[PDB]
Amino acid sequence: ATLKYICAECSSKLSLSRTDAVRCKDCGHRILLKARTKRLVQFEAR
Amino acid sequence: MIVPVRCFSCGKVVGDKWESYLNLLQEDELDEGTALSRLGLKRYCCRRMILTHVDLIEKFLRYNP
Amino acid sequence: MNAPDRFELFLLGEGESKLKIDPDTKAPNAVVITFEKEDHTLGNLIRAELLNDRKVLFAAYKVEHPFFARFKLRIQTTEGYDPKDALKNACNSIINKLGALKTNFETEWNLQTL
Amino acid sequence: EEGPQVKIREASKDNVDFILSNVDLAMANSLRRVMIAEIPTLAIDSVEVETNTTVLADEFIAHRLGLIPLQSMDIEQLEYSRDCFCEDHCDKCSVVLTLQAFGESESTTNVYSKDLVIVSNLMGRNIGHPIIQDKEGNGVLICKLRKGQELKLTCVAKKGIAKEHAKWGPAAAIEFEYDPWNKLKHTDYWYEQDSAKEWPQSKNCEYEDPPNEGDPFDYKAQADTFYMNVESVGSIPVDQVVVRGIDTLQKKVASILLALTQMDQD
Amino acid sequence: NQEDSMIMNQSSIDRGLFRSLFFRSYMDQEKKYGMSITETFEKPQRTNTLRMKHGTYDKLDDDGLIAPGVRVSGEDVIIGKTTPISSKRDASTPLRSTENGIVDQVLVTTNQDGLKFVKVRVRTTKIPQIGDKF
Ligand SMILES: [Zn+2]
Ligand SMILES: [Zn+2]
Ligand SMILES: [Zn+2]
Repeated sequence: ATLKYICAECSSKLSLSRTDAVRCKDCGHRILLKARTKRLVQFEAR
Repeated sequence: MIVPVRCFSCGKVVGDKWESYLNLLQEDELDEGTALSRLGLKRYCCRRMILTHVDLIEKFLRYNP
Repeated sequence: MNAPDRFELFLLGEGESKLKIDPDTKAPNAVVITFEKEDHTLGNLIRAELLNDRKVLFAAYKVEHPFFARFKLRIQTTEGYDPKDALKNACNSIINKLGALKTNFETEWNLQTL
Repeated sequence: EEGPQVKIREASKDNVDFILSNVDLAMANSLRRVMIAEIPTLAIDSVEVETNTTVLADEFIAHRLGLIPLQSMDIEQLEYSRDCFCEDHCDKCSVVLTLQAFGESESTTNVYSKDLVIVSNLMGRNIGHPIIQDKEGNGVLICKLRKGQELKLTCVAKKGIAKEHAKWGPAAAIEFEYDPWNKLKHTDYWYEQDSAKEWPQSKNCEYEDPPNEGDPFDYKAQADTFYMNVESVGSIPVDQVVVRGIDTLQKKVASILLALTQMDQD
Repeated sequence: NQEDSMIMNQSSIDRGLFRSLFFRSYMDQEKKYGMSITETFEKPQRTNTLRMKHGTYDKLDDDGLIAPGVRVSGEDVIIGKTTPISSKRDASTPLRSTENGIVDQVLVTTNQDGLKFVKVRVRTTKIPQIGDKF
């Protein structure tokens, strides 16, 4: 459970905190995403 | 990108007809005008929906994540 | 953004009657019915049926502006006849005509084998 | 039989060709209008998205889900949530649909209207079934997924009319014609040399007598006899588009009679 | 449809005619002002933070960002930032007041010299309205 940030390329989840090192575990690439809110979003189908 | 469900002008479901149209062309070699008509798309509003579609989704799928 | 809610077309407003019957000043035995949350669908239908009534002297409807679903219908009848009654009869005639139309379609449909 | 009369020409699951005689054009039209706009249908109205790894936007998908036709046979025994007494929705007023899809296949994984599942209690009424007219039995293609592409969402379908949204439109195009020979002089034919040669003859010309030039203009003549074709989308069967259309317009008129009735009290 | 105006089939518009996606991207840096002064990504507290935006800060997680998926609206705070000077002033980024939508994606990065900076994408669907040009 919980995936604070995701990786841009390899798509491996990261879950890191403040001052942990902005990088991925295996691949180098400092890109990294955010992963959707667990507060489910509802839309009108119009 | 991705076949429209329902023709904009009259709202005849056109969502089901996509693969069927693409099939009547490769597998049946049939010309576009007959395939559309086979699929019962008679009004030009409905015809334009399929005939002029660009299924960009298929390119979009080519990217990994 | 400045777009009104779609139900505003059919759903009556807070304290807003379907009908508002106001009397015409300019002409004797003439009235003006404002139909809220209604369109041509009903207006032109009623107007055309009142035209069939012999005792009806004047009948016309107008949708004053398209942003609003309402129409004013003006009814003028011969002296002694009431325009509300004229509207009542035309309304009834329409229903009875539609009743037969349904019955006739139903009978004809049941005969089909497809 | 009585007043206006019908004479069906052709029938199917999807089309009704007929002739409406002994009617006012105003009535023929008012019915035509109602069929397009005021007949109630069930259609997806709220889409809660749990997961979407697709190439498409949450709302892009959401929009499509509304345009997917749902079984609205027993639509009449379902309440409009607005009129219903709950907090948001319930069984008495809605149909809950579920959609979970995933790219297990190396090949492109497709998401169809068939992949929708009813989760709400139907009260044993013909409602909310995604309409499948598709030969292969798939229905509407909602989405395409690749590998780790997941789509997990929930749909709340509600009773509504085409006036609110065109998704609740049970009818496709409604064909409507009268006087295939312009006997009524209701159109002035634009031409270059001959209007008869230049303008194509209607199908319905066969169902009416040609005017015969050696006759004066019938001014007294009025418009009765209407050649129509009602096309269904699926939600309601073709016949019921006509019947429910006749009934809606009838109910619509009754409301006026009733309104006048309540006004008489004061 | 007089003088270069046109009528649209509202029925067709519902069916998806001329709709479009819209993505705006908001950016923000965590700047370093010399030996001591450093901006911070966080959810500002209204007691120790000056000149707060009247907009709401509730949609911010404690890292000072909205998680992607939350629906936003006018004047709401996408990115929380403070520029400590002394306790600290509010340097936050609010969504444009004339717009709204749902957050599409939010990415955190460092640049050429390693300043933490964050990009936020916001998605709306624009459905053909009245003054809309074609
Ligand atoms: Zn990586
Ligand atoms: Zn069409
Ligand atoms: Zn309910």
